[PDB]
Amino acid sequence: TQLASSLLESPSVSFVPGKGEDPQPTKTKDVVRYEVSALSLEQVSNLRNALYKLQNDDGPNGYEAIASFHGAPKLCPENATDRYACCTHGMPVFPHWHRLLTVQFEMALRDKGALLGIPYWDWTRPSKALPSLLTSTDNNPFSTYQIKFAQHQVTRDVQPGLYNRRKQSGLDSLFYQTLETLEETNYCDFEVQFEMLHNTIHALVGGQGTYSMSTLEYSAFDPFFMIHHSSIDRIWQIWQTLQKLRHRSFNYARCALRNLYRPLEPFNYESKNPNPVTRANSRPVQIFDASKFHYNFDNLNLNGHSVSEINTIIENLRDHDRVYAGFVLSGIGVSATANVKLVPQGGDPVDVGSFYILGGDGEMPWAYERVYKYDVTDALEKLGLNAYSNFGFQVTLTKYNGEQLDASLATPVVISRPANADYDVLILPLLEENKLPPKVIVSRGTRVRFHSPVLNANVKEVGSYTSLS
Amino acid sequence: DVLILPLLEENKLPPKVIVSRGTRVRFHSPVSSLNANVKEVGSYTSLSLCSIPPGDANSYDPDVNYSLEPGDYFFVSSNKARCEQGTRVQISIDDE
Amino acid sequence: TQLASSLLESPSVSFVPGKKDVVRYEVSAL
Amino acid sequence: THGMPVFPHWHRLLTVQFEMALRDKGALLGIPYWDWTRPSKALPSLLT
Amino acid sequence: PYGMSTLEYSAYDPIFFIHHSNVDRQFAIWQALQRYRGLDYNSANCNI
Amino acid sequence: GLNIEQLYNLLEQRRARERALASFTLHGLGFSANVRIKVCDHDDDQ
Repeated sequence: TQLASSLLESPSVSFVPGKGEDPQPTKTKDVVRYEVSALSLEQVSNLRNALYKLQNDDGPNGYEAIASFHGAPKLCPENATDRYACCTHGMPVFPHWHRLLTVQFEMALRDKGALLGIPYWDWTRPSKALPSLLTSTDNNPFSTYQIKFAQHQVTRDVQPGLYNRRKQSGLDSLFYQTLETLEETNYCDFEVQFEMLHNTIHALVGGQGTYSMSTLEYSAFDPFFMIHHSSIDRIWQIWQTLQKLRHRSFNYARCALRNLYRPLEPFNYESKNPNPVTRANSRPVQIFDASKFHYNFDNLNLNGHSVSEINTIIENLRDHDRVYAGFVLSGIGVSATANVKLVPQGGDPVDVGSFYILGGDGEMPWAYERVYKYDVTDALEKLGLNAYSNFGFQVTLTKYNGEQLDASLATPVVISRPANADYDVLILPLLEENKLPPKVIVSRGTRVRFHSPVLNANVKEVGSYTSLS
Repeated sequence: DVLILPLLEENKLPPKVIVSRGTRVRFHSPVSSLNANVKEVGSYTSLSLCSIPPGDANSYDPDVNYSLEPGDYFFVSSNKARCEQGTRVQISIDDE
Repeated sequence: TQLASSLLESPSVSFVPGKKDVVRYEVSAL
Repeated sequence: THGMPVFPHWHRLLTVQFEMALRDKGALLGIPYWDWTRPSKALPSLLT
Repeated sequence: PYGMSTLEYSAYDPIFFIHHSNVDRQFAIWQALQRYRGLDYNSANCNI
Repeated sequence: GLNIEQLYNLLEQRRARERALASFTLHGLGFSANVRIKVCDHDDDQ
């Protein structure tokens, strides 16, 4: 049908001459995070002021009140017959709890008055010493705090190896292994090694003294401890932004379905959670976004190496085929460490590296179904033997206090990265020792193989766990 | 439907059960003196080690109805002797 | 006379940016 | 003096002259004051 | 008359779905445009 | 009031600052003299 022209008004003519503005609103009222060694007098004094008055505060949102949720004195749960720890460990929903802790700390800082967010320190770059802002002794509150609860002083045992770090594979060991974690294209399979690396240097900087952050009870009351998790958040977010352009989702995960749909605790409590933001942001589905959180970084480059450098070095290292080991770990209830030593095929032992675990007495028991990948092949190409070789491991386990322990761990497994192939290969050894872990989850399309000394006992998929009985 | 497991002193029940859609879970006690709590762990290593979690967190009271979300629970009785007894009952909730 | 209000639609809102005498204090707030 | 009604006046005078003494050493405030009945746990950190 | 030309019945055909997905992509690229231009995208000063 | 370590920390924290410098190549004209320097907007073209 046609319509009467009175329904639309006659147009108008405009003429813009060719070339050869609008303002800038939204001053971005979000606190921002800078590198620790890129600051000046005004903001360093502001951070010192914020720290001193948060220490001095004894209110519901004081330093002790906000840090009691992590290490001590086990105010978890709300008014029960017995108390455990609210600390979330061993579970792939780990980062959310620490992220909410950090945002609550930043809200406390903003309430105090500091306009600049928490600083972050990078350990990937070589460092001869820890930053002067925290190593200073001329009345520096960052150095140490005297706990009111336990009535003790926190010791500091920095491992000297963090300065003369061994250069494994022509690179820093720590940077190399964090790159090997970043190479993972699957969310939870990445974040398990991610949390492992979170755990690693905790014992390194804790050292030996009991009154140190190495144990979880004394961990929760140090500025370095509370900036470590900010750095962890930074590395998590940069991994997110690297992975989001490789055509692979990051939030969605079927490996930890059950745990994503519970309010975070004790942040869900009303008794001692004054902040409405972290009161109402208990849902892990909505934790991921940061626009509602109002905090952001400035630069994401690491070691002078931008996103493309990692995006190419991933395949640069996948071109060189290499085999690696894998352990399986479970909670023990105390922070400790382990050192692994080789037993090669008719050869002398070769030292490669170590192991580190953070735990507490009030921990909620957990387990790691996913294997932890580790790099034991430096000695392998040192000895020149083939990757598909046969050997053994030995473990020396010791708590950070420096005494022998008894909670041993299961036998290793072997996983190799085929050249030019995205998948890995998982080989299970069939021997006379039943030290292998019971159940394992496997990444997508990973090659499967079975090794035997000959003892050619095959295996059958029975189809039921009841077939065990 | 509802499945009711009494707090039996010994467990002859098959270790694993795969429930159907709409099947609530209830715990019972053959003797009224055996009304103790029952624990949950959620991992096979905890199944084979019986590490008792502190507090009442992840624990169910007998003679109480429960609806459980889709998941696999490796239920163990709160008793430490039940660890060696072997009351590891795996339950897989059906959500179709 | 108070005329109608439908002949005028809803006003919109917009924003544009731009270009001795000692007093002793507590030790807590020090 | 203790136990006599001159206790508060004399102690006020003592506080004033201590403030005057502290004035000598380049400060801006006097003797800090605080409430022990305020909800807290123990003495402030700078004391210990 | 019962096609997708009419606004109400359009949403039934998945062609509407495809079209809206594509126009959403070609709108969201404007966010990257503003990213490069250094302008403001997270807020709109119109009809708040 | 600054000791060796104090002036040290000052020097490392100062090395990171970003500055605008005037570089001078002077020689002396046989008499003491001073130079006053001013900055203006980059308008090289009322």
